[PDB]
Amino acid sequence: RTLVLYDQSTEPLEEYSVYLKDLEQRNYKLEYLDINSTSTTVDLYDKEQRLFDNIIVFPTKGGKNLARQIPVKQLIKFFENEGNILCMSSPGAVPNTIRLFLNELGIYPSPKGHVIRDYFSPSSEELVVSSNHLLNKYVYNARKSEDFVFGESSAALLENREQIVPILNAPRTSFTESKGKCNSWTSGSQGFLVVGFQNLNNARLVWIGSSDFLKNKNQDSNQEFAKELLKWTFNEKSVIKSVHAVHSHADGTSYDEEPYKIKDKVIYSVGFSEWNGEEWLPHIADDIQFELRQVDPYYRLTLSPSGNDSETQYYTTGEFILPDRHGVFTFLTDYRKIGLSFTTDKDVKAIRHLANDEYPRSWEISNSWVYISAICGVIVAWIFFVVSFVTTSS
Amino acid sequence: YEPPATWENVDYKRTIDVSNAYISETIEITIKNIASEPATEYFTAFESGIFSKVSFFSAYFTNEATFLNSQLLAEIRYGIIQFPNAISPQEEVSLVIKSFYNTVGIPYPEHVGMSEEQHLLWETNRLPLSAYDTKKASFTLIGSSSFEEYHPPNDESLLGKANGNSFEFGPWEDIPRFSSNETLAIVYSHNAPLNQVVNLRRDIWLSHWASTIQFEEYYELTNKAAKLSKGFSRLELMKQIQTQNMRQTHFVTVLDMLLPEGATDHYFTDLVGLVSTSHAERDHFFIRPRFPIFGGWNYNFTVGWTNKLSDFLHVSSGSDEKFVASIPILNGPPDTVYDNVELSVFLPEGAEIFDIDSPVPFTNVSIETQKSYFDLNKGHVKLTFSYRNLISQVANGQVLIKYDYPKSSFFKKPLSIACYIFTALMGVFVLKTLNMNV
Amino acid sequence: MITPLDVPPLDYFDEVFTSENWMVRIYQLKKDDAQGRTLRDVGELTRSSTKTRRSIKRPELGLRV
Amino acid sequence: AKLDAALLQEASRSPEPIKATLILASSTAKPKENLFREILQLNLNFDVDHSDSD
Ligand SMILES: *[C@@H]1O[C@H](CO)[C@@H](O[C@@H]2O[C@H](CO)[C@@H](O[C@@H]3O[C@H](CO)[C@@H](O)[C@H](O)[C@@H]3O)[C@H](O)[C@H]2NC(C)=O)[C@H](O)[C@H]1NC(C)=O
Ligand SMILES: *[C@@H]1O[C@H](CO)[C@@H](O[C@@H]2O[C@H](CO)[C@@H](O)[C@H](O)[C@H]2NC(C)=O)[C@H](O)[C@H]1NC(C)=O
Ligand SMILES: *[C@@H]1O[C@H](CO)[C@@H](O[C@@H]2O[C@H](CO)[C@@H](O)[C@H](O)[C@H]2NC(C)=O)[C@H](O)[C@H]1NC(C)=O
Ligand SMILES: *[C@@H]1O[C@H](CO)[C@@H](O)[C@H](O)[C@H]1NC(C)=O
Repeated sequence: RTLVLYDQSTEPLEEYSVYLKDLEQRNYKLEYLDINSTSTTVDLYDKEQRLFDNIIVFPTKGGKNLARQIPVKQLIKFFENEGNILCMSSPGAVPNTIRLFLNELGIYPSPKGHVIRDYFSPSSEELVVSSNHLLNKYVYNARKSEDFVFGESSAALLENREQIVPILNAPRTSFTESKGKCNSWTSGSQGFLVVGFQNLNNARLVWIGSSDFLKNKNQDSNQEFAKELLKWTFNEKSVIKSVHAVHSHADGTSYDEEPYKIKDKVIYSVGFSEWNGEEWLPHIADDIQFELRQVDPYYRLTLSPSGNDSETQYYTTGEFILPDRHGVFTFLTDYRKIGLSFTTDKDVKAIRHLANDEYPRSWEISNSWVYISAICGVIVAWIFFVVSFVTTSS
Repeated sequence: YEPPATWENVDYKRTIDVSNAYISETIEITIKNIASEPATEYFTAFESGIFSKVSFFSAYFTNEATFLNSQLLAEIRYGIIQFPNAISPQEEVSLVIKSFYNTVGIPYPEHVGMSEEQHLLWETNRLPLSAYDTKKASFTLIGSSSFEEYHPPNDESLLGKANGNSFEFGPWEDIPRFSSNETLAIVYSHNAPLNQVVNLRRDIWLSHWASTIQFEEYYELTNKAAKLSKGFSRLELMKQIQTQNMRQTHFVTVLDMLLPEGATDHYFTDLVGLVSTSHAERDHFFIRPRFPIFGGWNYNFTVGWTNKLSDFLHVSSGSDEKFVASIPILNGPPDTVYDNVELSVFLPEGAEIFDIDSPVPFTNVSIETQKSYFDLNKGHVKLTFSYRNLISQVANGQVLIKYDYPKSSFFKKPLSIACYIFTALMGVFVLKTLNMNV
Repeated sequence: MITPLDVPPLDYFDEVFTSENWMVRIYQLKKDDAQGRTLRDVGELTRSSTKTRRSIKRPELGLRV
Repeated sequence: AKLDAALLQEASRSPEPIKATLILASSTAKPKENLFREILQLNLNFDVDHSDSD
């Protein structure tokens, strides 16, 4: 289940109590833990199995206490075992452990001195970002234009990895400044205020760079976005199961009864399903592509639905002809769309040449009638040659 | 089928031993009957997961032991015990149940280095699942050195009191009926190798012309010990051999095959070829596999030897041409557990089986034929037994086959080969008296 | 004669078997990392770096597509 | 020529002018006079390569 790290004298837990009690409205068995009130190290593993499903880190400074509770390598080892992480930063409080751990994930937050500044007076007392800058669906999609408060914040430079899922953008006219005479950290629209990250084991992380965002004094602007952001962070909003990835002949027989062959008619069928936290619903989607593949791909065919069930929408590919190239081909569906869950289904099959019997026959072909007629003529003339040769008298 | 009544447990010990890679219990009960119709039976309750993997079930009297009729049936499932000398309805009796299992537990750190101790996790009951009411019941966990509980309860009672190489506790009074109230999990050090095979087929070959019996065994053994982290490195293994003395550790380097008394022609082969690292000393056949079998690794091999037939076969008294064979049901290493055994005995070509007796309750039996060398007619009589769950140390038994083999069918082997040679040479005569000259 | 300061470490493969006289070595391609970083950076992460010394710098990574 | 290796592929695949916008806003200057105006539109007629950064 969930876990809360926090501390007093920087950001108390009382001014977050609207959201955690929302997690109490679900079946999340929360388990708090307090820096500057607890000296025991978190038994995050007893021997080899994982106690907590989730972790939530409220803003703090990471001098010695945070490295006592969770170091970087223990957090890597927690995140590879489907351990969902929600982490927060601010220019008033940059932890060092979380900054290095995010640097391992290709997310580069701004350090202690650097603060983001937006002019043009959006609110002119604190920074605030409208809902135009939400880059990705499947985490939150705004039905109408609204504002999201960000009191003092810090942006992140992002590496170009596949796994990183951007969620919100800096408002394109902002920058960073420090008290020291250092260079600017990020440009206008290249900094990202909140950043998601999805593991290859389908574990998720959300770095969210403001202490004034999730507070109890802000439900008038960022109430639904934080609730569905926390729906996305823990695997509850958008995950995908792929149930039956089966291929067979076009007339219904399987690979087991008759193995495949060059220039053959097959069918392929995979079905997807998503999960809104309560029910496995059928997954409506374009963009799903079959690949028939050697070292290089021989087929990329987009999948039409052609099917339905109570908790699964299937997808077909139509009757397609196998290549005349012999070899060991793999049947691949990598559904890899950022924002929602990665799935891979592959089945490696051998596809052989034609047998010596399974050729166009000599009487079937229009060109070989001459030679069948001439071989039959030589044979019948040979039989009359031996009977005529024996029955004559020399 | 639930038992009604008429047995009440005064004393109830339960001693689990965990020391040789199969769990053995020695329950000791002292029962009292109630004033009713005097009934003569008993029901021992097992869980549905333990009843699937059980290999031996026996009962004694405690005064002086003879045996009792202990029958195992075929969702708590039972096993009946039948008493001779039907008991008066108010009298104390004494009783000993022994049982031997198949499971041993899970390695609780599943990855561990080869120079490190392993610890296993076993799950069981603490309050005894008895079909009847108990008045006093003590538990005793004998076995290896270090025992530790897993998720200890908040109650100070029902907690383990450690003794010298023992772990003694238990709910001691007034347990009403079937009690699945709490499931125990205990971790313990265990330095046996945990050899277990998955499929043993062993083929023996009776032979009246050679007067010899010929054993051939195919072992498919795994090591269910803890797997090793950071992979396998020959440097750490070879330095671990060169440091000292090869104490007791996990992996398999040598196997001690305990054969019958006079065994003559020993061989030990893999699938790919033969293996030369084997040493056949008197009564003992030592074996070194090609690679040391660490935790989770597979190894399938074949051993074989040759005994004379004069000590496994015995001519009957009423007829000269009726033979009775008693075959050792199991030969192997001293610490192994057999998940499947199929014992194929092969009688000669004209033998006809009359009677079959086995001391261990088999799963299956059938009679087929199989053609070996110079089986021109139907072939050898393959009498094959299928046993499921066996222990190397426990299942001491011999299979008794009573068949006949008359001299009318004893001399049909050279007469059949003589029939092929004769019809081949008359075939030569037809192909040399025949005129083809155009 | 070779020395342990030779033979640089192997960060993409790991040995699974090596025979008794060290003839036939059997290696395995260990799977690519879950967080997407290269395996030599995992190797230089898990050892030898860097004496509890740090540096904070503009990472010079270009721009995200 | 010394731009990134990510924008030239995108401007070369889709024909659209890349825009240049100059910013000279400040803090002590009051709003509705801060400069947020796109001032220039470039063009490109180059040849690209494979293995994009896609
Ligand atoms: C040597 O003997 C062992 C022990 O019997 C053989 O291992 C067994 O091999 C079969 C087929 O390789 C395994 O069946 C497999 O089951 C898994 C699911 O458990 C399934 O995914 C596979 O498609 C297949 O059906 C079986 O589990 C396995 N038994 C054990 C205990 O590992 C082995 O094949 C023998 N090797 C040789 C070379 O004869
Ligand atoms: C956070 O840590 C500081 C540092 O120890 C705590 O300050 C101490 O508070 C106790 C009483 O609560 C005093 O007796 C000490 O003299 C204080 N030490 C210093 C250096 O100020 C502070 O109380 C902690 N915060 C909380 C909420 O417990
Ligand atoms: C008991 O043994 C018999 C052997 O006679 C088994 O029957 C054979 O099962 C195989 C399946 O592998 C079939 O191919 C044969 O045709 C069967 N033969 C006969 C004569 O039925 C039987 O399956 C075994 N039963 C159990 C429960 O183990
Ligand atoms: C068809 O798919 C939709 C997907 O939302 C589902 O709600 C509906 O029940 C399905 N109908 C049938 C007949 O399967």
